[PDB]
Amino acid sequence: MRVLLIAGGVSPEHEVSLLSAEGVLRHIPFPTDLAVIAQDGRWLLGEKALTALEAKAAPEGEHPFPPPLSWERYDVVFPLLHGRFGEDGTVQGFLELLGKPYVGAGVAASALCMDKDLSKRVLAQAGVPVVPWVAVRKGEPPVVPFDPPFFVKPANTGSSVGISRVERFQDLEAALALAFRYDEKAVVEKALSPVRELEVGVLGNVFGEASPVGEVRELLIPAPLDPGTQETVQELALKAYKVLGVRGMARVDFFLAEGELYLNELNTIPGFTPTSMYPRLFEAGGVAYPELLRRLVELALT
Amino acid sequence: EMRVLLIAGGVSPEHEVSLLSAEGVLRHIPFPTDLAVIAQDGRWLLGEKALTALEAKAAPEGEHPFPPPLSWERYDVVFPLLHGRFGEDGTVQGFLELLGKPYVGAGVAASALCMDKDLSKRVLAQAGVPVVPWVAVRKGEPPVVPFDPPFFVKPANTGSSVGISRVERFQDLEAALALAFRYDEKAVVEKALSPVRELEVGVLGNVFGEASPVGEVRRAELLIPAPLDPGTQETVQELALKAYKVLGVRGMARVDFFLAEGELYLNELNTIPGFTPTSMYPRLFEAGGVAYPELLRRLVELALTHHHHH
Repeated sequence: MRVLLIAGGVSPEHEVSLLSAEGVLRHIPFPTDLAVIAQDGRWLLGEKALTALEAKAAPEGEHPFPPPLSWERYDVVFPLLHGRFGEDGTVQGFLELLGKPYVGAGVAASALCMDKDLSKRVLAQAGVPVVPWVAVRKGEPPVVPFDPPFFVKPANTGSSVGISRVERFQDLEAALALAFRYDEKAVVEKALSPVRELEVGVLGNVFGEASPVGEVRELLIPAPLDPGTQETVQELALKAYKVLGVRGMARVDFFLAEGELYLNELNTIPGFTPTSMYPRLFEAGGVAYPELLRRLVELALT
Repeated sequence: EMRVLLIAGGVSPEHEVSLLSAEGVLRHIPFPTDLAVIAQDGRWLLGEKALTALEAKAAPEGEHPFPPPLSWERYDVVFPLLHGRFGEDGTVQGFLELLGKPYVGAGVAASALCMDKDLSKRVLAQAGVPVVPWVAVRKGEPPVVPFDPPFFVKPANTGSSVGISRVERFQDLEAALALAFRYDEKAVVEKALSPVRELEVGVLGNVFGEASPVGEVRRAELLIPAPLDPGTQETVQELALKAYKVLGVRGMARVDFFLAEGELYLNELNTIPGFTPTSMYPRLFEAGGVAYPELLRRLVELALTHHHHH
């Protein structure tokens, strides 16, 4: 059972992608070689990939995509890439055409969870509560039916680049301009204030099991929630996970404001440093970090 | 100095339809176009082997396993003329995104979404677009259907009418809910309408597209334009554009509608429709003042406008 791990990436989260790879390699129970996508698109293989990892960065690669990798040697690919060209279904489509079982969500689930607009429409239709939002498409002036403060975001960029907290309606045009530099579609979310940020991990194919609830202030595991709020968070995570058809894993971020929950975002490739939120959430749930990785590889083969 | 790579064939059950559309596109496309054929075994046929395959109308075996050893740098646009799974579902689109190669048609998210009968209905219903009542049934979770038979049972990501069965009584649901799970881990159970008129509309453009006249299906007769009350024609077109806009489709789509008696329902969006010179989507825009060569030209130009200027 040979496992391929892909890390790095062209996204602004290339640095944290290599840090997550360093953690998986140490504790993954399977033989695992490392391949790295440098920040210029070209890949690094072999010991050249290990060289990029021990340096925590890789600004330039050697082989253009697709690389001369021996895909038949591996049974599972672990795409540990964050954001565009990682969590958006492009890599997953290349792997589906390779015929390789891989860790994480499929093409549809990755692309949908990546789109902050289309994911909310699916969830809102399935009864899952989400933050009030409106999509704005480039060239089309916006109709925002709610008052500031807003969050203006590119719908498919991720990595929090191009996001604007908008306090005045007159600042909206400049916020959409900044977002449209990264995507053709933008979202305008009602900023909840004050608000608590809750995160929960899911593990499984479609029908998943929820981790304990965490809270971001440091990370409080378990979060100090009343027992009814805690169950509803885990219930809404598993429901969204099911409706969207996520496979492998997801970190489901929620907002809690005035006793009301709002699903914010599903992250299909969360941080995976032994100190990141997703693996620590399942630690407190009784799933050891190496055991978490075995479950991820085994779920790919099913 | 523009050159197009046309990919056709595919592993999906629509393999022969894809080749039939490639011949039609190759005959009239106004660009130097090289043809690549995906065989039914997933292996690629390149060069004159691809053209030879186009004459047999069926390439079950291929020579090169994925990825094909093509010189991607000699192609400015890829035209994925593949139908169904591993063609319309976003996989090939995502590979072409990673290549930095402009391509015709819907992107990754729109292709995966429009192919999922369950998820596209959820987005369209959330937008107000009318859809036939349905329920998703996943492998294991027992079937909880909120309505009574008759109901069609489909795979959620079916290429074209593979594993679909009309169910007149609930006793036959389990057998129907097993021919569908041979092709997809998720199924849909839609309320069967009777009687139904099938209406189809072509859309062209990136996100904000233009609609063709509406046609009707009854081999199969294509009534262009469809014998419809005048408000019903403009509603079907506006309902195709809004759906096109919400899903963020690029390049093209053939939006199919149901008409029971007076009740209008959007059925499914087809991001890579059939493209023989006589298929509905070319015939639709043919009646709209867009000749088949001009239709192909704008499709190629719409791919270049998005990748280089958007």
